[PDB]
Amino acid sequence: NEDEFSFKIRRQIEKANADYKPCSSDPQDSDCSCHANVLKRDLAPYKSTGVTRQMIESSARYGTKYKIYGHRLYRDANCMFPARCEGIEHFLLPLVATLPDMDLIINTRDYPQLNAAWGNAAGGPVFSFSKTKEYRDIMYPAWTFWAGGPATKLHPRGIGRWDQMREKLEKRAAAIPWSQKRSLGFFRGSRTSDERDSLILLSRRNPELVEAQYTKNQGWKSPKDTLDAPAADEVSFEDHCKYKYLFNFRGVAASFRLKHLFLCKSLVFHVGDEWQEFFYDQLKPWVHYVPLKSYPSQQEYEHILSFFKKNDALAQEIAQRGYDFIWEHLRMKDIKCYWRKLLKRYVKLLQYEVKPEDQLIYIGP
Amino acid sequence: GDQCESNPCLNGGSCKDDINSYECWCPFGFEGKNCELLE
Ligand SMILES: O=c1ccn([C@@H]2O[C@H](COP(=O)(O)OP(=O)(O)O)[C@@H](O)[C@H]2O)c(=O)[nH]1
Repeated sequence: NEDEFSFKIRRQIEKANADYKPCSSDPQDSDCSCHANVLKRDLAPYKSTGVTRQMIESSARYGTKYKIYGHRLYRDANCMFPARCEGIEHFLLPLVATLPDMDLIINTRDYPQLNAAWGNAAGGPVFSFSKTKEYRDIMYPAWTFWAGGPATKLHPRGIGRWDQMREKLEKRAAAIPWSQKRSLGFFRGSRTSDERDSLILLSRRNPELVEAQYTKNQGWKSPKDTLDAPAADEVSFEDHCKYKYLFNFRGVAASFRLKHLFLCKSLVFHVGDEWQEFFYDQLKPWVHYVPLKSYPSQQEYEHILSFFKKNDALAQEIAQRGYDFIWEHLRMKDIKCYWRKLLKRYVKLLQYEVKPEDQLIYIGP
Repeated sequence: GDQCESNPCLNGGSCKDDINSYECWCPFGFEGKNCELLE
């Protein structure tokens, strides 16, 4: 029973690692190619026809209009999420001097907007942080790499400053080496998706295997939102690092939690394979993390944790590779260069002339 | 709507979901749509 399970997983590991090619020829990825597959795929559906002014005007209703016009940034007066706009503008602004004219419909909402099961009213192009195959949205690096992520008690201005977070988690991972970390599954987060429920219920049944509890978010309504338990306290990112086995789940769309877990040098269990950020394509199951299908059972959790607990070196190897991947290929420079490369390739698709719009406010620089 | 779930209200603010958008209640000292500005 335990043996059939082991064979399957080790089989999946060996197969994954043998087929694994690094995302760039050298670790420095000098020409910003690591995540290029994603930006190619996202832009591809526009490659032949290109982008009509009508398409831009058609899509404006799905996000915040940004305009680069003659090395200045213009935007709708009304940002739906101002702190998210701030995050995005941190990256746009330094590129605006060296970049041609373009209109950008940037959706700052959690969920993507262009359902490819609708259309062609959902033809785009619209930029979103997160998508699945169901959506035509073009992924961009989320605002939170600089600013405007979820506001919590420990981060009242919004989770941001990924540059600073990298250094803080690097220090903490060095401080709590593999053999020191607790041998328990850990999760602390809110009920943004019921995919999260079985881990929390397992934790309650078996706290000695899993420490997982629901916090309260700002959308709280009934005690159902914590499955009838008192809301737990927030736990800092750096305090996640004292657990070997860290769980990540989708929320409304992808979660900003994921990237943080890797920098703990803990083993990451990533649940579901649908919801993406731009950098997930290069995170490989079994190479950088343990994949679990959506809606894991309590029995699945028991089997997988039991396996890695009895196969420690294998656990630490995967953890170490995930750490290294995020360390080396999710630097600020990777974020900045992805942005640059995406905008350059996109502007080439426009089949119209970008002209000023007086109702837009000047952003910078 | 479910906009409030991602905690869009900064600096101790609280959130209410409409059907369309959302709205922040900001504590005295903070201002703006997301409580991001100093009062
Ligand atoms: O105790 C906690 C709870 C949440 N978060 C972070 O706060 C954000 C919002 O988490 P939540 O689970 O509320 O929603 P999600 O964005 O995962 O749907 C994520 O980046 C989490 O990693 C945290 O650091 N500590």
